[PDB]
Amino acid sequence: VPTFKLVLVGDGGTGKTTFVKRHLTGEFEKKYIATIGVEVHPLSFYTNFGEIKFDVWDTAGLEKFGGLRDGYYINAQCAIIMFDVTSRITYKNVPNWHRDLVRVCENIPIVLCGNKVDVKERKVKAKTITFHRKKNLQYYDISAKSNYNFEKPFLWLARKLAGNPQLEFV
Amino acid sequence: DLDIALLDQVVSTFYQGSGVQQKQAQEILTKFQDNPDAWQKADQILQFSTNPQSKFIALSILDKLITRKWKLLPNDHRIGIRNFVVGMIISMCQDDEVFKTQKNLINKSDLTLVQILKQEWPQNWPEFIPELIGSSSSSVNVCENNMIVLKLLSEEVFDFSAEQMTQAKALHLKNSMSKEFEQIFKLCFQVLEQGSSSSLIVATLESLLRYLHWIPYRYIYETNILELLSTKFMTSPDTRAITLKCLTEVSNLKIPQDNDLIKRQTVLFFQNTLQQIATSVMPVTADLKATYANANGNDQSFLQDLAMFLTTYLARNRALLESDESLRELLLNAHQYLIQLSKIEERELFKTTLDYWHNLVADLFYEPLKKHIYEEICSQLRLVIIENMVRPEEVLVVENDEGEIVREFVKESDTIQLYKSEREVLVYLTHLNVIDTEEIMISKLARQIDGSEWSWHNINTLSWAIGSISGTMSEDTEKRFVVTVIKDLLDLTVKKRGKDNKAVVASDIMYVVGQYPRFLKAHWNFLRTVILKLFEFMHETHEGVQDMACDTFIKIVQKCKYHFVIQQPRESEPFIQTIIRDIQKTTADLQPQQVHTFYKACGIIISEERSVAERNRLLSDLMQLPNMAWDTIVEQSTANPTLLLDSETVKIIANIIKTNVAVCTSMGADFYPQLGHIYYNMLQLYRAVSSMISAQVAAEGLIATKTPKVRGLRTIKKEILKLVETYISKARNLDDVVKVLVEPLLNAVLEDYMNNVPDARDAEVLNCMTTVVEKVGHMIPQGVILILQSVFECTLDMINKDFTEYPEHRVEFYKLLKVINEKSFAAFLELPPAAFKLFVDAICWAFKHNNRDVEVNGLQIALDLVKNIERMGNVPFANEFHKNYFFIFVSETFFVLTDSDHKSGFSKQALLLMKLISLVYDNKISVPLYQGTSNQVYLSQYLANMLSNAFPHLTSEQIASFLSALTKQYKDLVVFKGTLRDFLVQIKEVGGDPTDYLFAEDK
Amino acid sequence: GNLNELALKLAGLDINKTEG
Ligand SMILES: Nc1nc2c(ncn2[C@@H]2O[C@H](COP(=O)(O)OP(=O)(O)OP(=O)(O)O)[C@@H](O)[C@H]2O)c(=O)[nH]1
Ligand SMILES: [Mg+2]
Repeated sequence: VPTFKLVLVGDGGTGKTTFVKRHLTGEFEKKYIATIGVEVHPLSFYTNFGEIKFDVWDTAGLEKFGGLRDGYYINAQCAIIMFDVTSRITYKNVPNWHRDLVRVCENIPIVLCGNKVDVKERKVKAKTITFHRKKNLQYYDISAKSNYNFEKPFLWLARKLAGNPQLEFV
Repeated sequence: DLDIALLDQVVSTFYQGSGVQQKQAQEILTKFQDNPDAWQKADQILQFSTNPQSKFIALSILDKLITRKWKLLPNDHRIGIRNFVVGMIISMCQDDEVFKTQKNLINKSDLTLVQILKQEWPQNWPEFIPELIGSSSSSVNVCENNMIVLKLLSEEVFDFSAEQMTQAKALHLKNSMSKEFEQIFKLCFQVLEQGSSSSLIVATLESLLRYLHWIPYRYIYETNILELLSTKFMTSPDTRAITLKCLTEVSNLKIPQDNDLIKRQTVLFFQNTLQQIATSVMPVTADLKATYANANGNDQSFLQDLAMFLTTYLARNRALLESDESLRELLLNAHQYLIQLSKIEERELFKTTLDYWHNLVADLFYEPLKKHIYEEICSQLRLVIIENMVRPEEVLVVENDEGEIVREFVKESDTIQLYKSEREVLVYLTHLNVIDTEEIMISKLARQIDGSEWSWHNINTLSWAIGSISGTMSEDTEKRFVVTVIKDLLDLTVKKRGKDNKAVVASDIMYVVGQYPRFLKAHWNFLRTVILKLFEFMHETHEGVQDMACDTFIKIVQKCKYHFVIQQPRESEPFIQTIIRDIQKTTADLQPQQVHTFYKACGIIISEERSVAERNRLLSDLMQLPNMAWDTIVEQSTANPTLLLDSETVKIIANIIKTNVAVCTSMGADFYPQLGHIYYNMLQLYRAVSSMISAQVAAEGLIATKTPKVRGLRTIKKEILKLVETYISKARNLDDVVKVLVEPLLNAVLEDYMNNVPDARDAEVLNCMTTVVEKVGHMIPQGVILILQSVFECTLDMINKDFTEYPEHRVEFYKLLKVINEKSFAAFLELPPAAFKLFVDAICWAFKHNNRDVEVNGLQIALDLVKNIERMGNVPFANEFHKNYFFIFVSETFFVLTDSDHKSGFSKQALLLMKLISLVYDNKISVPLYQGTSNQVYLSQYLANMLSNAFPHLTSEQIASFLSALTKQYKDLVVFKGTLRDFLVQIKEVGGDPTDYLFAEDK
Repeated sequence: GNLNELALKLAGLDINKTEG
């Protein structure tokens, strides 16, 4: 059963670590504890065609903690780019994250995720979110806190990497 | 420390190992590449390592040097590093295995070259382009790699230079590329027309894609390149997608508008392209939905890119193709491919076509003489939209901090926004042909009934489509259409076997009727039957039905409330009386949350009652059950708080308060009398629960906060705060809020907040006080002072030890400070000087947060505070303030501006800094700021010294020239920000050009 | 006009019948 390196990138505070931690333990962390460099987390999903394994490389979004930066991306087989719909700057930086990513990994499946859609004053309005179109990224609204589209980014990636459109999590 | 072999091993442990050892290698590597001397290890790594990953890291290290310290370096080393990087790129190209299999490494090396070009070119490297062009004849690998280099140079100069370079530097590099582009184009065009190697051609077209972002249109329209893109590179498979991306950007060029030749060219490339797609790729008849599900080769991306090309070209150029009848078939075939693309199951691709269809159907609606050309397209489009309607309403199910499960509707989501777009298109299409629309939806429904297309998804989807076109058909056609639909669904329900299936169809009947309030309001008898049917469903235990019933009840009354408060012809009473009377029976099987929704629905209706005596009466009747429970339990339980150790009593009390909250939410101002009825005992209850919670948390610590007991109590506490907050936020009679509500409220919550232990203090107390200050702060100057005294220092102490603890309190604290500063600044004037210093301290502390929700308010407070002080004249508090704090704010603002990670505050940081400078340069500060030298010179001196101390690598010339610009630009926000951005670039490197700060005037 | 037929039919809506 193969393992797929997944890199998780995007601005500080957007929800990368807390998204992954909820996927691993079921719990949702309220505090923001900035990641330093990267943390690798194995993350398995069980499917109707067997187990799929991701090594999730959860990278730091804060410049002062960026560490190796694009050196984390070497060998990545897929990626998620995360931003925060309550913060316009985080969507403004998505092209910079994507640029640095694809310069390292030319042809990998990437999902773009607008997080925090549970929050009432949404700033990055849905009509505004079009960057993924010309780059052939998948897009989802998610909420790590409220469990909205919580598995979809991994589901889409799993399908892409297994080459199996019928694959389902169980 | 680490020689080459050991570095190789660390890298291979980091990338290929795992667990603890992988993490230990990470730390070694991260430290290594942050070492300021690391770059001498690097050439050595590059010369000797056997590990492409080691070489990547060595290049990152060299990038740090190039980007930050290149001008510290002797001209010798510069030419050496440049010669080294160029030769290394050539070796990697001339080595086949490396060229095949190490593309990320070559791409990284190419980017490193570009970083050098940014520093050196063209002024110290004028032969770079002719050299590059020349070396492209030397090898097909080198030529290809040269295209990557030019592509990255274009990106770094045009697409990504804003904010990474000074404005002056970026202009120089763009002018430099512009001047030499004629030769780059020559090379590029020559390769496109001759080259065989698909990989070379693909690289060439990737660079062309980037050039199209900025090149003058004449390279496109006055050469033969359009012909090649639209014929030659559409025929060969490997170039199709990238060629469509290029042609998408050709379609967006800045071109002349009153030019026949250019128009013909624009038609011709689209003609060529669509013909080539039909000849070589797939005919308009192909099932793209199945092709896309297959996913062969890169087909999904190609089809995505084709949707983009078609919609881009047509949104701009459709009238051009409509303007000549010889183009009709091209026009229609293009639209027919779009119809096929719109059927693909891929939401983002669908939205891309939908944006175009919206443009089209609006245009047919507003110019209906064109409509005949697109009749068939529109007909197929109704079907596509109907079959892809998404759900218009979505609910989140979450567990709150007291462990309760809470349902909330999503607002403004992508799904919801797509529903709205779909609806708009389908509204237009319905008016464009109402008979066709009607037929499509009726026959769609017949195919649910005959079972041929039956499924939960299809009936739901069809229901959302039907429910989206209320108010389109004219009232009488709508009536007949809706009757027909509802009857068809009622038969469908009877015909289907099994409760699951019947529940689905029943829920869709309730959905459709909720969406047609004109139809509902026209016939009371029907409306009344709907409501009575929903009440029947509130006893149905099948999953989802009770929630559906409650949601539809409130949805319908939001729209039809009037019909419930009047006495209808043939009835003895207003229907609201009937509802209230059977409320216990109607709700007996609902969960509490559902019961609260029901009570909220009742309050909507009651607010519609125009006479006050009668409305109060209705309210009183509505509230009879929770008041009966309240009057028997609450006072008793509050005089012996040992009765609240019963978790069952706590539960009953929580639900009473939530019932009040629900009714208050819908009735707002009209809820006053019911709030008054429970107010004093509610506040005694608040105190008793807050005491118990604090008592136990003190004795047991943090984990007491997770106990079933403390959660139930905190629920009562938070709901009480919610009810008061909800009422005050909607109050109309502010006199009563101030004279009756506020003072008891403050006496109950403030001192208790202060005396509670930190882990028992609820952030909701701060939120509630924010609402009080927002609403009536102008009327209670003394209450606002109390608020400050009670919550200011004790909350500051919770949040000033670190940046991470008590996240809710951080956010609510600065929200409250902000509103107090806007609405009752006089409270800050009354503070003693030591507490005012704490306030300034608190504002600066917010600046330092990497937390957008705090930072924004901190910055906003500072701006507001400065304006408040500026609005006091030449007066001594003002002048004292400036002498004490002017420079604290100047340096604090500078400190976050120049920090790496406070970029979201940039706009307000700039504004604050402009305001501070104006205070001095507009001679608005009447006192000297220093312990007859002007404040202007004293400020410039303070700033030079601050900056040379924080950024010692800056030259005096750089500082003089920045400060001279800042102090001249401080009325012009846009120019002012440009100068600050230039400064933020220059502090990250050595040897910036001080003439960059003259960019605005040079213009 | 009116909706008397329709109201009577809707009042018959029953997810627990077995007329399948
Ligand atoms: N409202 C809301 N908050 C969320 C959601 N997901 C995460 N957060 C909060 O936002 C913050 C996100 O923190 P992290 O996940 O640590 O941030 P990160 O993206 O990993 O940041 P770096 O490690 O600094 O790159 C935390 O305070 C979370 O509790 C969400 O769906 N809704
Ligand atoms: Mg993180």
